[PDB]
Amino acid sequence: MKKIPQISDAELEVMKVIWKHSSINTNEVIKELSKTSTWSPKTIQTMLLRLIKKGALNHHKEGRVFVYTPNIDESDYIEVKS
DNA sequence: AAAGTATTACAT
DNA sequence: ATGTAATACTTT
Repeated sequence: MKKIPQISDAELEVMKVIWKHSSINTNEVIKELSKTSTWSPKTIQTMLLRLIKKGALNHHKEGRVFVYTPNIDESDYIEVKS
């Protein structure tokens, strides 16, 4: 069992907010990420979109509005030792 | 239509 | 994967 998405500083930071919530919808994601980190609504989206494109996260259009669901669970950033 | 929340593309 | 941008759908 290894890490699928390549984690970084900005990569992990957003995951934390998604994991804080059960899953997350763009308003909760942006609303949180914008207050915590610099990143504007534009800036925020790459960490979501590219991750999804490469398999880190997965989006789903749920009944009301959409939910971004963590496509990773076992890994959830494998911080290797020096 | 406005405001808010969702969705994907382009450039780096 | 990261930063930045554009556009659509949903609810009000």
